[PDB]
Amino acid sequence: LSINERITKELAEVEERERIEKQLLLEAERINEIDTLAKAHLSNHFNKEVLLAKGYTLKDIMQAQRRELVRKFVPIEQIKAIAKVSDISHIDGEILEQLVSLAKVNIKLRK
Amino acid sequence: LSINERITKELAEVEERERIEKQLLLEAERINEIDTLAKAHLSNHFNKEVLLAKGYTLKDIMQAQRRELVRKFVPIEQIKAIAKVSDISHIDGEILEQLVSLAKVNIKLRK
Amino acid sequence: VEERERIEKQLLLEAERINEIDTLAKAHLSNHFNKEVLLAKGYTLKDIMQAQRRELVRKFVPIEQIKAIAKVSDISHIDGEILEQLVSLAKVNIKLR
Amino acid sequence: VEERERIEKQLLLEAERINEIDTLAKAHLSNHFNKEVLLAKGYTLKDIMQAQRRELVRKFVPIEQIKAIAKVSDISHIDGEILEQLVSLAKVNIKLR
Repeated sequence: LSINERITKELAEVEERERIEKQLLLEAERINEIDTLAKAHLSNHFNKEVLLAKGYTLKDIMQAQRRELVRKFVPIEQIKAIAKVSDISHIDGEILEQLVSLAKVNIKLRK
Repeated sequence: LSINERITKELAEVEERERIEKQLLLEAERINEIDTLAKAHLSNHFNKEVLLAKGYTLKDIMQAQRRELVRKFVPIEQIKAIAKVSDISHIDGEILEQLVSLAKVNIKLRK
Repeated sequence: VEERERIEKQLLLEAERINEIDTLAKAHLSNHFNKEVLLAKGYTLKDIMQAQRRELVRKFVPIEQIKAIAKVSDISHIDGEILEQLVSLAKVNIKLR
Repeated sequence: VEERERIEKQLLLEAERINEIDTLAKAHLSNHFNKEVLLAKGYTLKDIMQAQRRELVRKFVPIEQIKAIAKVSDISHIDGEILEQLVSLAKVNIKLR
């Protein structure tokens, strides 16, 4: 193959590694945000240490903290406007992200 | 074989060697120009050191530098006009020489 | 007769090209290079068209591109595919103008 | 025709080598050994290149390397693979310089 094939391959590999690095930074920021939210707005019983002792995955801890934050801040008048039902006992993901963004807005306006 | 045949054969041989010498000097100037262009207008990522280490022909290195310079300087409309196509990955040659001449004109007017 | 039909197709193509060149040249260059006055001065149709094309190049395409892409500063004898490239570059220049 | 293609490839290779030698020699040795003035003095291209290589050796490669590696103090008649070794050592010397 001519060198232009690597003129795109060499750049593609570097860009892929850069995107992976950016993803790692994003995950680190997400962990930091979850830690800050759990420390500031949620009880000590929902700490990562005690949850891990009870034996829950890190992603499970993050989604549980997010769910508790949503129930605490976002009222049902928005939970049933986004998730369309009040409780989110088994619900997490994109609606959970929208709801935690709404909860961040809620705490910002509460302060 | 007469004396005049000897003269014309000797003169033809001498002129052929002189033309080969001029071709060597022309390729010399081409390599020098590509080195200067790569150092001045393109990133160190596309250096002859790494590109030679990648097991690619020097002519391929030259044309890769030329294509990158054309994309950097020559506008896409000018590429689509002169080269009749947007993609430059298969336009190495005399059309590429015209494109890099246009790129040299572009950088001269840019300065 | 389809040979003559295709000949007429090519005739239409070159006539449309000539018409477009004349229409843009009248509004861009001058009235001195009008087809009627050039014919009165005694130039064939192809000579008129190539002269108008060269004037279009001299108006839009810059001299550096003339002496680099076309390899000669004088467009007086460069006619051909190089002239086609020059008029294409002139079209790009007037488009961006 | 691929035989002539490979001949042209070798021509390109030696031309690039001549390029590199001349460019470094101009900035390292002197302007007196420029290709134009040497040609005016009447030296063939290969003679010019080998003389420039020998001057590069005499500038970078020290005399002890000359008299032991090349087995002779004088680089006047050592040309060949030994001259290639000497110029590679000279390139190493200028790299470390």
